[PDB]
Amino acid sequence: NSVSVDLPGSMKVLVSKSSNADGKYDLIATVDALELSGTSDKNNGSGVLEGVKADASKVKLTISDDLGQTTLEVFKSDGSTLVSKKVTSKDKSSTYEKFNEKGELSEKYITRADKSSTYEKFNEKGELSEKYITRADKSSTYEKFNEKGELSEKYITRADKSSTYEKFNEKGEVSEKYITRADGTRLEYTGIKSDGSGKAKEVLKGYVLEGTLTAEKTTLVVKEGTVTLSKNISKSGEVSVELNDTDSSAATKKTAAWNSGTSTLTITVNSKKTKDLVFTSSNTITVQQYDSNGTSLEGSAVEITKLDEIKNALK
Repeated sequence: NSVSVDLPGSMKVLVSKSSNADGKYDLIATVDALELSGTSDKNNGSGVLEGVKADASKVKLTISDDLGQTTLEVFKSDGSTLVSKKVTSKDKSSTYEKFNEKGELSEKYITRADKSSTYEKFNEKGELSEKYITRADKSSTYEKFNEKGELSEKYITRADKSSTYEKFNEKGEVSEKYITRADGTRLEYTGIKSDGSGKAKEVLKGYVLEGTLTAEKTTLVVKEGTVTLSKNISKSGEVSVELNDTDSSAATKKTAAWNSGTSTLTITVNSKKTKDLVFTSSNTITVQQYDSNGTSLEGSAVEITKLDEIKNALK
């Protein structure tokens, strides 16, 4: 009786071989497990098919004359208030719209053939409330707008899966910023003031370092007894480390020297080197002891896995 015709979106339509009682051809398709039917002046698979869901929603499939596009609309039982609309082309691009109870646009998804995409959400006044743009390389930007139409949050994801999240205040200033590195470690800046100062945390494998942000740098601080270890991160991401001890006894006071070339802090007590702390390219810290003479490293460097081990190194 029928001939199967391939359509966009992997859809198929069955068409009658020869026109019915009038000059019309019969059409049947199943879309999302609902069987739709209609008739057409034409013989190629094009035309309009309709069905009704179990909840009385009306479904209308329009296949373009040249078979290059399908439009699938879902309406309320009135047959005219839109619930959703999906348009799909032979090149695999599509647009999908969702509507509110009044049949006004509430969400729109555009998917391109190269897999880039856009998503927009609109509020009850039809104003943009969210926008999410994804590029062909899978990087993306997601913005949320408040009721004043101003940017409230922004999340940027890069192709290498690093990302930045920013919250904005009523002055349009960044009030919080979370940076995830490509290795999964994180910087968290909170309570950021108009001078660009705020609280800072660095979230590492096994421990979190805490400190402050100023225009000049991020400074993360670990204290143990009278010793303060400070890890500085410059605006371009350069790490330097310093140590200060208020101990006044030659027997026990720590001092330290930083070698930028080897990213190593060498600690000395009573004119003898005691240990090297290496701040590695993997965002880890290793510790290695010197011999009793204070001149040669012994054993192997050991990776720090908890904050108490950093404090132990400072004792």
